[PDB]
Amino acid sequence: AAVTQSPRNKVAVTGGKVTLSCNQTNNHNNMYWYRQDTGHGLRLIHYSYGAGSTEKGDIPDGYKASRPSQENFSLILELATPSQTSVYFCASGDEGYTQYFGPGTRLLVLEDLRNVTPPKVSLFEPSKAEISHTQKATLVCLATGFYPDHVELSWWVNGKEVHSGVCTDPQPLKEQPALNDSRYSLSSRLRVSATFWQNPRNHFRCQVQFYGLSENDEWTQDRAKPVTQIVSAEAWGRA
Amino acid sequence: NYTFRCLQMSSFANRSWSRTDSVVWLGDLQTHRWSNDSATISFTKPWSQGKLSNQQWEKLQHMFQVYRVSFTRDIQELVKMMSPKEDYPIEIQLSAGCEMYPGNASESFLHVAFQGKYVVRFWGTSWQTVPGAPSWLDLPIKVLNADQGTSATVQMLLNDTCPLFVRGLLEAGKSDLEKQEKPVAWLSSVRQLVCHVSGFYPKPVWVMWMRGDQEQQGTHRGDFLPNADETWYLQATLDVEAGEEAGLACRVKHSSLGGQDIILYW
Amino acid sequence: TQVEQSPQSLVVRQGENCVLQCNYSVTPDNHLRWFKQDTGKGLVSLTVLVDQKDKTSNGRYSATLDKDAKHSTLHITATLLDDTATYICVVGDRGSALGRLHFGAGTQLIVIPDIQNPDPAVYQLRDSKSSDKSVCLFTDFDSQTNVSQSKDSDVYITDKCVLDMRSMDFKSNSAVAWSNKFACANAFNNSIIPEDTFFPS
Amino acid sequence: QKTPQIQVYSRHPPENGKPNILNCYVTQFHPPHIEIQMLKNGKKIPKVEMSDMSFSKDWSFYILAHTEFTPTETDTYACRVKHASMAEPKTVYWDRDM
Ligand SMILES: *[C@@H]1O[C@H](CO[C@@H]2O[C@@H](C)[C@@H](O)[C@@H](O)[C@@H]2O)[C@@H](O[C@@H]2O[C@H](CO)[C@@H](O)[C@H](O)[C@H]2NC(C)=O)[C@H](O)[C@H]1NC(C)=O
Ligand SMILES: *[C@@H]1O[C@H](CO)[C@@H](O)[C@H](O)[C@H]1NC(C)=O
Ligand SMILES: *[C@@H]1O[C@H](CO)[C@@H](O)[C@H](O)[C@H]1NC(C)=O
Ligand code: NA
Ligand code: NA
Ligand code: NA
Ligand code: NA
Ligand code: NA
Ligand code: NA
Ligand code: NA
Repeated sequence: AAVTQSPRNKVAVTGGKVTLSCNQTNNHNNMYWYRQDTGHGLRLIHYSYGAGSTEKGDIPDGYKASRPSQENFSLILELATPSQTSVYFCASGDEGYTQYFGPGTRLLVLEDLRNVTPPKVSLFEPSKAEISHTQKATLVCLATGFYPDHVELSWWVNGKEVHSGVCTDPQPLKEQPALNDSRYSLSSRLRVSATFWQNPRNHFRCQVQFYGLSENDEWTQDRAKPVTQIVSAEAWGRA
Repeated sequence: NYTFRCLQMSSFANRSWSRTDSVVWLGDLQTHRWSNDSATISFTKPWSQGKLSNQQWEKLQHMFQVYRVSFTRDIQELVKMMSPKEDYPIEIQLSAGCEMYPGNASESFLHVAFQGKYVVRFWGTSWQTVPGAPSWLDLPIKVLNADQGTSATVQMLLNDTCPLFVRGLLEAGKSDLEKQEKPVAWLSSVRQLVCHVSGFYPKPVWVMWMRGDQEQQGTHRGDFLPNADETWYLQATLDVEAGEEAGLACRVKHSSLGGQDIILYW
Repeated sequence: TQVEQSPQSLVVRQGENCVLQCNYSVTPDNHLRWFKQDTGKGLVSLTVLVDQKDKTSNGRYSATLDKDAKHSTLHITATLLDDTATYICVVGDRGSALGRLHFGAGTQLIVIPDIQNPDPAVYQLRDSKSSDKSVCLFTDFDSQTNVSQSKDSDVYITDKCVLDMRSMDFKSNSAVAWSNKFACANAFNNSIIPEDTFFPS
Repeated sequence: QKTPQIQVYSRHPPENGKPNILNCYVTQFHPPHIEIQMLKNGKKIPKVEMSDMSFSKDWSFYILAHTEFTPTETDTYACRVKHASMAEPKTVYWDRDM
């Protein structure tokens, strides 16, 4: 029994309209929306016993719920505020007690969008010293110059995502820690065997999914509108 | 041959206001009450604990305390689930307990009424709707039947705890259950004569107008009406021609009189 | 709150056991579930306990429930690096969809990796496009070593991070350093790096 | 929504000047929300004891009100019931016979 949420990640502005959706193909009557904030357990916002039903949970204020069909349950923030920055979880269930949770949605509500900027991405190739000293090859990926910190970094080898041999900084670091709206940097490593790096049919790619403005957000500055986008860097193996 | 009855009445006026009150009867004697205002169940007889230890009683009361709060939220939540099919105000009644037969035998029951109509019972291992019930109740039933912990608890209450408890109550309350209280009678008119009979326990009684040894077949018994001291009141009327009242007597038979019938001549 | 978890957080070394507590006042208490939440990820159910006095197991995880004391414990035998997560206790107050869930705030577990054969070294790596830009990679140091943050704010140094090459049963720590306005010999001076660190070229 | 039946009757045989108890028995009503007053000479009697509300086999409610009274030649006694099933209050007078 599966449950999906869209979007998975969203940057929004105070006063904007944000709609978080949950889809559910189990033919479950019951659906439930929670938010998770650090220092508290998940708290119930709204829920629904079927198409057209919407009920207030424990913390419903600032949210409207909508159950247009058995499949979909939406959470509507009509006038978004910074206090609604959270991770939102949806769940479904039938008459039994089990609620089946979706993967969660990360929402950041900023005061203003003027500092939003996508990353520059750079891929750094393995040291030949490392290769001779260890028979292993470490690639490093660097994402820099971005704000806010909602980025997803992943590694792709020949068009397929890799997890083994990867580690990504648990938190982005600030480039100007004095400044309050400071741009961020983030690094990741992919360590492979020397012979795997040495094979020139292996195509390596570092990818950063950046969440920022949507098509319908107003942009007043001269620079390019900093939309949600992918930025990647790329390299082939060599002997 | 005694029936033990827990009678629960719950009024839900709107989504935020409700009350639940209970009374408990062993035959026609009140053994317990539980006002919405009280956190605990009240004994209305010295012997209302039966043969249960203080620890057994505390456990049982505690389970009921959890039930009353749990019941209250479940109904409100079931109303939301069926909305807008049914709405407030809502009345729910439960009648539960068991009838005790000779030997070691009993039948337990648990019947539920909605807006004055019997719609649901517990039977065997599950809740079910009864004949005449609306089909929309199938969803509440489905949800109630998903709760295995409640199913097992209710089965234990109905099959074991209730007949065991009631056996103890019958032993502990014997001298009240078997009490004998004498009727007192008096006469009056409006022609319609009235024989008033009051103060008798137990309920079985015989009341007839007489002309000597001739039983007047026109005698009409009213209903049994309660007095505040757990005795009964009954009246027997006879419709007659004015000036025909001479010769008529009212005769009353009751177990408490030991053969010595009351005879009141007009 | 109706559900309290202890410890708030804990740090253990790989291979060690640990115990996580959950105490609640929720009434009634139909069941208790333990969830595992990796950083930035979803809720993975580890076990559900339903009886008055209950015990469950799921591989290296085991749990107890005592409804009289309103107490549960989750036990992790022989912790691995992947157990680094938040562990969440949840009490359901009904055995049906009429129930409400009562979530604890969670316990943060950190598992320190066991580096068998350290080989501490600092390498220079060059950019794939513009060859005259670079980073420095301090790698292969054991978990005794602390990587201190950057003194000069024009130099950027990340905190340590462990990767796990699965098919080789191999784990390694690393930190990265870089700057524009710099060389790899001077990059990690403000940390207490091992005396035997390899600085090639 | 059924209408309440009301019956008024004394516990002991009525003798003028002699203390007694007067019963007002209200039956066969639903919903259970109800207002019961016992009246002397149209005025509301203050110390009126009420039994716990219960219900019959047919699911309809009942309750017994009672109060101490001493009947006389002149004083009237009555039981006044307000219920949602009636437009106006229903008052039944104690017959003096009952
Ligand atoms: C409890 O007893 C029932 C049978 O008793 C009847 O139902 C009670 C709730 C009560 O109303 C009694 O007066 C009735 O006589 C058992 O139900 C049976 O269970 C078996 C197997 O579990 C099942 O195959 C039967 O169909 C059930 N019988 C009926 C008539 O439906 C129940 O299991 C008993 N439970 C315990 C825990 O003792
Ligand atoms: C709910 O019902 C009660 C009792 O009938 C009434 O007094 C109260 O005003 C109602 N409350 C709301 C919020 O509607
Ligand atoms: C009945 O009791 C409950 C629980 O004690 C309480 O919250 C509620 O207000 C009471 N209802 C009324 C109408 O007094
Ligand atoms: Na929360
Ligand atoms: Na972002
Ligand atoms: Na409920
Ligand atoms: Na009812
Ligand atoms: Na059906
Ligand atoms: Na814990
Ligand atoms: Na490395």
